[PDB]
Amino acid sequence: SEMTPREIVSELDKHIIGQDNAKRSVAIALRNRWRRMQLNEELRHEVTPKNILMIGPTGVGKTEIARRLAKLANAPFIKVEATKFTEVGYVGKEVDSIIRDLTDAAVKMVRVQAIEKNRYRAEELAEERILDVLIPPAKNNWGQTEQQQEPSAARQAFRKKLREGLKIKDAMKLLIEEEAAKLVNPEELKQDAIDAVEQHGIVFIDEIDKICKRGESSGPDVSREGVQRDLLPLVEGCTVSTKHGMVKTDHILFIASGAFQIAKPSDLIPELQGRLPIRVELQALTTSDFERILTEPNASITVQYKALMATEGVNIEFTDSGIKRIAEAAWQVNESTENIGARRLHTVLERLMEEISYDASDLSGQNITIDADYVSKHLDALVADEDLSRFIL
Amino acid sequence: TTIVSVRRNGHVVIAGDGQATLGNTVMKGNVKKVRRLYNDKVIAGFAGGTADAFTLFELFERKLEMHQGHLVKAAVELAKDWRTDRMLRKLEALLAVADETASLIITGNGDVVQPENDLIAIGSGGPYAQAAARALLENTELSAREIAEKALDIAGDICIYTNHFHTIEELSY
Repeated sequence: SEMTPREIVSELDKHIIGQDNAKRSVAIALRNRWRRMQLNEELRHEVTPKNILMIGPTGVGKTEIARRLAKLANAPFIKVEATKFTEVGYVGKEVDSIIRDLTDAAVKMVRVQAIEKNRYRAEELAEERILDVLIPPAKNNWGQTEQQQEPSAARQAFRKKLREGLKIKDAMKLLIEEEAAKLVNPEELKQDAIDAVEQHGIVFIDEIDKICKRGESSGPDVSREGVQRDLLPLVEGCTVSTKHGMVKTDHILFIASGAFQIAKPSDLIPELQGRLPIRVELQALTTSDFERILTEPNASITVQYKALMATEGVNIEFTDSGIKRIAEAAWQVNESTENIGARRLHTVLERLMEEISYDASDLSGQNITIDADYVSKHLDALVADEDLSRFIL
Repeated sequence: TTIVSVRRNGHVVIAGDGQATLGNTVMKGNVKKVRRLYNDKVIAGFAGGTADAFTLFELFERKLEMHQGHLVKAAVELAKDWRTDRMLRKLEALLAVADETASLIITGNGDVVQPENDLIAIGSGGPYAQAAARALLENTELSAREIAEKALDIAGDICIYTNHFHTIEELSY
């Protein structure tokens, strides 16, 4: 009982501005995994993941989308740079590491995921180990069967007196790291992860375009295309040797991403083109786009900053003109120097807030207001001095 | 072309013409050969590739970056990578940069030279500019700009490869 595409897109909208097509795309991928489980044994083998290739400029949403998708599916996720492997012509590393690295992270998850879904029970039983070294009326019976039976009486007021109140606390934590372990099953835990990898794995391959042709030279194209060749089995369906078991890449979902300014998806090796059935483009972000990014996402950077500052007992407020001013800056720098997409926001927002971020603890209890005035005072000069821009922003 | 740098009292200028030639015909007539660099704290001129300059001026402005701003050292380091890297070694151009401190000339040969009276006159018209520049500086109270300009004009009338389109930059201190 998974979410529908529109449902998936929605959730994605909660974190990413624009890039609707990419969302619908990455959304159909997810839905199809549900769709597949709903078929007969025969078909379940024939239907493979509809791998996607995102086409677009830097920092405009590609990775975030893939990352949020995985999160939403609670699927193990892993990002990987394609060119990493062209290096293998010296030493580099082998592609199988992708599934291996994926599994390791797929484990770190199943672990933290299961251990956390236990740290509460272990603490309660923990006190039942401490509330046992303070009143031990164990065994069967002791007094009455009804009224006198319940031994809680003094014990109850005893545990409460301890909870809110060697060393109990020092003792419990020790019991926590003794009961929790004494409750985990590392056998199925090892296979738990594998099943994940195999049924919900999401591999993100960045720089796919950097692995393409170009009348460049024999040597380089040979190194590049090789990474493509080495990728085939992963994407066509094979078995990988995992430090924790054997994994079948057969249903892992692959989301490749490329600029394709220099190279075209048609330069990709034929076998690969076949296994990247979905093509989607992402647009460059607009100043307007920026303004939304700064605030709309539900854990937007601006929200984070406000929160971080609250920590210090300082109330921050972003004026609309302030936000607009921040956005323009990022855009201005990106156009005057090098366009790095939304990333520019973080640098700008961060330089802008330095003075406060430092003085924060001292303005404890104040009401600071970052309005268009403030912004301009702090960023205009820098934004203008190009050379200074390439260093500070 | 003709670039003319002069330094009188609290100012120092770099003026040049805008003629671009090819063979025996004028390619362009308003080429901007002088510009400002390093937060407009440095003024410079170039004789050559309208783009080679672009690459050079930048790296130069990259030296003034993490070298405090010592014009001289920055120039010494610039010419050093210019005389080295194939990339840089490829491009040809005469570099003339001044600043509050002192003005100087950089070349592909990895040469950092500074004329006697911080008077620079590079390009096919350099000599003519110099002769006129000195005559004035010698027998006149005219400003750093008035000489570099009048000097540049004079060159422009003698030199078949330089015109009267000017691009002047100045520095006061």
